Amino acid sequence: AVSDDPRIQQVLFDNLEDASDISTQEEALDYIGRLALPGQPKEYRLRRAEHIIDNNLLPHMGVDPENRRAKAYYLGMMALKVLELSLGLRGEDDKDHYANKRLKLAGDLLKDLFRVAFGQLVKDMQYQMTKTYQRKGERYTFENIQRFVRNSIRPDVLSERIEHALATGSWPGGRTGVSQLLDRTNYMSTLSHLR
Amino acid sequence: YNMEDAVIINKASIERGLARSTFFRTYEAEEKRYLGGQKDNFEVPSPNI
Amino acid sequence: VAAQSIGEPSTQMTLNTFHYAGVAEINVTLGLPRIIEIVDARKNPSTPIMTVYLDEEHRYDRDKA
Amino acid sequence: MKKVIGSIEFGILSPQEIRKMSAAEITVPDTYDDDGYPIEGGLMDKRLGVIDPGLRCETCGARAGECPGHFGHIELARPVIHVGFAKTIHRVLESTCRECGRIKLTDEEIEEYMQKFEVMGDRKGAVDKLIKEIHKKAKERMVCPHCGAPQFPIKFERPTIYWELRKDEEGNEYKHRMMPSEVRDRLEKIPDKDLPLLGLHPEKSRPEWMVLTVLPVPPVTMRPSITLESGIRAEDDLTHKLVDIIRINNRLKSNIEAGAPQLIIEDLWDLLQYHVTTYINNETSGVPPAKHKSGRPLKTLAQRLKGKEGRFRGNLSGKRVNFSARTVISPDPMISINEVGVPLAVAMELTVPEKVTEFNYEKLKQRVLNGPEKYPGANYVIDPEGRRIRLMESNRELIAEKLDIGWTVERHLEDGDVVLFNRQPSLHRMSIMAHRVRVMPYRTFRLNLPVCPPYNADFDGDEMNLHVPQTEEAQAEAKILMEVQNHIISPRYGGPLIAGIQDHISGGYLLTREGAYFTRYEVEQMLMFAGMDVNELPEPDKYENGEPLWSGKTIFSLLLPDDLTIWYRNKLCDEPERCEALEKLIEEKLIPDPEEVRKLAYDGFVYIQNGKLLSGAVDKKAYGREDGKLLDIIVREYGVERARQFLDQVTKLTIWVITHKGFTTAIDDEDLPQEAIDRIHEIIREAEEKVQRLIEAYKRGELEPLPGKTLEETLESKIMAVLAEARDNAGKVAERYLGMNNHAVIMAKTGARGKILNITQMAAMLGQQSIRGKRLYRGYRGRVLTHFKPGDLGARARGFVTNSYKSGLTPQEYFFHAMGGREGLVDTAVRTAQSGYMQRRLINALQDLKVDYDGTVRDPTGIIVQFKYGEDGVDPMKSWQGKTVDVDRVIVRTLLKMRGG
Amino acid sequence: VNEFGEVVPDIPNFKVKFGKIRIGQPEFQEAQGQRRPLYPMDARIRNLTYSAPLYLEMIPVVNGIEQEPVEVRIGELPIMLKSKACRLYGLSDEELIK
Amino acid sequence: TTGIPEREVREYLMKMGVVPIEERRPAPGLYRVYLNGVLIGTVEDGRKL
Ligand SMILES: [Mg+2]
Ligand SMILES: [Zn+2]
Ligand SMILES: [Zn+2]
Repeated sequence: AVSDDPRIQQVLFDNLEDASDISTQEEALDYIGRLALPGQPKEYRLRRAEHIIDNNLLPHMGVDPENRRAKAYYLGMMALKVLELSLGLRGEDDKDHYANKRLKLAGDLLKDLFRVAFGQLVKDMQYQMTKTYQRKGERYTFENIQRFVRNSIRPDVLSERIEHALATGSWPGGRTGVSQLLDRTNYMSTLSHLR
Repeated sequence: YNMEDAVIINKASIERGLARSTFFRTYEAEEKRYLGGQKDNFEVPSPNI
Repeated sequence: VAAQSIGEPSTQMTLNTFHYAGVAEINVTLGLPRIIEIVDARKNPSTPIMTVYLDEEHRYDRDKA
Repeated sequence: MKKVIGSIEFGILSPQEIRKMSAAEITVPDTYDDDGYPIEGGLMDKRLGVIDPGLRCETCGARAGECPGHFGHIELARPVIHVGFAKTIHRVLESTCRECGRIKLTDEEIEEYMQKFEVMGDRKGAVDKLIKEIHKKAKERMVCPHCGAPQFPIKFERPTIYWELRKDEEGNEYKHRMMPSEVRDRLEKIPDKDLPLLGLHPEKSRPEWMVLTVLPVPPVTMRPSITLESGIRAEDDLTHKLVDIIRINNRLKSNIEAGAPQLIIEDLWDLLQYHVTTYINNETSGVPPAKHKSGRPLKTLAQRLKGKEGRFRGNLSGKRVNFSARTVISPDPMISINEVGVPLAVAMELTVPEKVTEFNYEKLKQRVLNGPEKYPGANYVIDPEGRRIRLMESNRELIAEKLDIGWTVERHLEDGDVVLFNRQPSLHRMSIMAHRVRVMPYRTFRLNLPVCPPYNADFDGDEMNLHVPQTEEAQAEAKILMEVQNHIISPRYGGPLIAGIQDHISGGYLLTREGAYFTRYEVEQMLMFAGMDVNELPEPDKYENGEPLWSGKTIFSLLLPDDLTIWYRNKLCDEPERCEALEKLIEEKLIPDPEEVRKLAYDGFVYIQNGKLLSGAVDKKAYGREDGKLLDIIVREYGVERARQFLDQVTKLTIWVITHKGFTTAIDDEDLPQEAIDRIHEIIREAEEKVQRLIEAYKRGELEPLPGKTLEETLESKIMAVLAEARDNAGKVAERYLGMNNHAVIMAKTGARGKILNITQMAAMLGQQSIRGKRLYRGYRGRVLTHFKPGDLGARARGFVTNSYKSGLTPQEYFFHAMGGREGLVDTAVRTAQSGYMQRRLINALQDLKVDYDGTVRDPTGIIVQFKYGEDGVDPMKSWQGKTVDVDRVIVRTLLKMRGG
Repeated sequence: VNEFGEVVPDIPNFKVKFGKIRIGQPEFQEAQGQRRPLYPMDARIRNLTYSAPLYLEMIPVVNGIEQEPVEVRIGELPIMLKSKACRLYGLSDEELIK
Repeated sequence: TTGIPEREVREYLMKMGVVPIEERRPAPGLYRVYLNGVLIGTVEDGRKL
């Protein structure tokens, strides 16, 4: 999967021979939950690695255990790049070149804000409806949800969480200084501040 | 009186208009409503203590 | 007064012609960070040099130096 | 009767002491309770401290305002190991033998280590080595000399539990737990004679007191109850944890004394051990922080005295101060070198106490009568009792009656009060200097221009602060020891620091050039502008051909005293032979006639003889911030007070000529004719073609590479040297053609905002453009900008500007110049950062040293750092360029004054 | 909104399907609800928040069959000035002055 | 840049001659075409495409 080129291929049998003989299959998966949590969790051992592999290794390709098989091929290709440079094949990518730098402007940032806020609403809406089932029991049949809904939204929730995060400049992700107050002295400044 | 970055300005020129400018500020006194039911009431404070 | 007189020129420690037109001494870490290294102990220090002079036979001849 | 603090002797509080210094036993575990009538019988004001509007205390009344809190105690039912001494307790326990009290050493061994205790009684560092050797030697033994050795088990530690791997059946090694009671009863056997052989004291710090038996309670005043919004009492952390102590304590005594199920004692004991550990230090090791029901960790004692933001750097060692002002500065060279202008608005908000005695009684009566409004008024009056009476409200007449000597009036600042001045950052020593107040109408501080190298100030909005000392001892001290005139020479190097700046130097040149004939009207007008005050001796009119008029040298000569003989070559010379034709006529004669060859003068060899400037011209070798050997000599030979008048009168003189004579710079000052322009152009063509030839040599593999560097770097190294010559070669052409008699080069050669390098950089090549050493490499994959062909290492491609600032930069070249200009911007703000921290190190290491009267530098522990200061004995503020007395100067000076007559 | 889609509750009858969002016009209801149009100049002077309502339709899916989508507001989203949906878009010079 | 959905892109290249990953050696095959870092397909002649 890495490469069919013989010169590059001869530098991988070494690495292969040293470790693949010691660890068989699926026991490395066991070692993750071992190394993660020190203290006997026997059942939990396998399952912790599932959490770690799926929620950390390349989450842009997938989150289910079936998606692993795809990242597999992907991970190989990434590794290849490293090995050839030690043999000399390319020229180190300078990270200040504007081809590999992209700006996330005001549009895309506000999406990340709206997503978390809308998530909190849906979660608060679920709990409320459940806490209205035991004390009210049965109402009119097809108009159960059609009233359960409106009583259990309290709209102010989504609204406030949008303002207070944008007006203080401390976003939920951890970034700060996202919003500044528009510097208004002498026309040239405002126009300059917008860019 | 102009050494090391100072500048001398014609007196008459100031006095006829050059570089005159105005500063502005604005205050925002509101009317808070306490939860207990009382309110502020903007009245001339009665000469008391 | 000894502390202040030695800590004042560090502020006025501007550049020099770092790329001189010379050959022999090369990259000896001049500037303000040099002063910091001698003021501290540090067994290790970056780019050491030792100077060797010669006696009265090797003093004026290329093949013997 | 008003003593001062001699010493401080630290130690350990004994249980015995804690009972007398306690005011009451705290027993009720509660706080206030509730919203009205806050008085309990345990932890609150049970003769402990007052905080409420209720006067009750321990008999002394003494309301909450100004009432030092009193301590309490808690009689702990069982002994408790102090966490802070744990590590030391180990050193004591496993180094001595149980039941006896001996240090497990024979008498002989003990006897001889006594003699190492008197020889080491001052150096804390080298005694710690000797304690640990005893420590290490005792730990590896099992044979006490006073119990016959019955097999001594070994101790354990970490974090606060102890064990002993004994034997009891036949060969077992069970781990018997250790209780504080057990430990305590074993330490009281160690006799008092042995504590010096350990790390303790017999009277101040007994070892058994390390096991806490009584806990002293902090007073009420140190435990304030902050309020949250407006009705919530967010209790203090100390109070809560103390309350927690009494709640477990109270159940403890009742639960063991009545029923004894044994099991409870084990759990309850360690919890108390756990709990006390948090009170001493909440950030301890191995101890879950006991928080309040909110998530906020409690800051106990070890987070109170310290925790990187406690009470040394925060409120003790640094404060804002009173009696100050802060504003912008603007220049005015018409006041004396030490005076300062204070805006009249600031003068009325700052006062000084005066203490009327008998000779200024008349003056002050008028001041206090004038009230707080007019300028010579007053604000307060202080009676001998101490109550300050404010002169504002409705009348000031009845105050200004018979004043009665001994009172004190706070008058506004008048002309002559001493005031300091600060720039802030206070880098060198000279940044705070005492000035003399002069008051003028407007709103800036006026600072005389030569005092603006020491502050390192400019004038584009920089702000300065001024504070006014008050007490008579302090005020006097400031005027005698810190005034400006005592600081013309800098302690860093042997040279003058306060001197002429930009216009002062350049104007001095125009006044003293060959042919500066000033008509009679001007001379007369300018001696009245420079303070000096002469009688009817302008005399005698050197040239009367055109009109009766005056040579420039004689007007300048009216300032130097009548005996200064000095001679030195200066910067403006350009003909080393004509200087030397005159250099022998001073040696072999020492007093010639002025007429022969001194009137065959040069413009660069300053010759002054007995108060008369025969030959030479004045530039930055007389005045100025760097070395000037005229102002220098006049402060050594003729005290300090003379120098300020000579400095002051030179300034106002030199300015008056420069103003009335005209000193502009136009745009034609940088212009060269057509022939000289073509001369530069052929140089840039050849230099480019030389670089091309080297590149072609690199391609064909005939390189001939330099020794050290690799082939790729040899190419670059050769190229940079080729172009640096070509830029400087163009500069030689610029220093050759445009004459020395225009108003721009004049500024460059004398030293008044000059460098010949930038005047040439305005009419010739700029040169290469570098970034921290290498040439421009950072760009696209194979080139710098996208306007050149990929793979061009040529001169023009890799950043070499050919056009000057006059003719104008092209788009490629202009962008290259920006890359070189950002370098200077970034650096200057970064270099300051490392300097400031570095200075804090050396100040906090050397501030203790003083010079004793016998000339010896001693540190505060009497360890002599240097026999005869600084390789004796001349102070760097008064020494001559590293040397001392200077025999070469003294000989010529005294021999000339006597032989000349 | 297409990522969440369907979700819970623990009672197996009900469900809620997420429909389509429409973005209204900038309006505000003060004390004693009276919906009136808002302009930017008026908003900055009295401490308001220049925003527009967000309306979502939710589909009660009982036992599998759909019977009645209901559109219900959720709150207020801050609209950028001189953007597309804000009332100042493609307005003539004389009307901006007025 | 504004933004364009990945759908219309992928198809249009593929329809025009992009040879899917199922055929590669690859090196040395005069290949590797990338779409936002995602290695999808190969082609035949570089200058042509
Ligand atoms: Mg400044
Ligand atoms: Zn008291
Ligand atoms: Zn014994």
